[PDB]
Amino acid sequence: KETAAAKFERQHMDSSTSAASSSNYCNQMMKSRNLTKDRCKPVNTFVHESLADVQAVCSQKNVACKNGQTNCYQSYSTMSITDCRETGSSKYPNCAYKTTQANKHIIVACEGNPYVPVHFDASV
Ligand SMILES: [Cl-]
Ligand SMILES: [Cl-]
Ligand SMILES: [Cl-]
Ligand SMILES: [Cl-]
Ligand SMILES: [Cs+]
Repeated sequence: KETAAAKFERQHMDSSTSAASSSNYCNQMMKSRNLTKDRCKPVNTFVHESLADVQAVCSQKNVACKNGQTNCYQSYSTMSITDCRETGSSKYPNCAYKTTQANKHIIVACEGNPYVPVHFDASV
């Protein structure tokens, strides 16, 4: 039901903050974005740039996706991101995440018309 583009936005965009606040940032965002609803999503990255800047990566450097697809694009500059990863002691429904703030290039897979990000492949 949710489109691939809308799901990308819900799971990865956080333009309201320039960077991960506290160490509690991942526990509040994984929950508020309904990512701990049926289970604990194990890993997830949030991008703290405007939607328009993330969408423009689809016109940047074309690289291979980890899965071998060729519709991946690496951003030219680094972006503010937050990595959210379940801790060894996380157990649904008590999901617990480690927040790691970093500044790096993002690699996204793009598709459709308009050609927008539909999958977060990795950061470098
Ligand atoms: Cl959409
Ligand atoms: Cl939702
Ligand atoms: Cl991710
Ligand atoms: Cl994804
Ligand atoms: Cs930037």
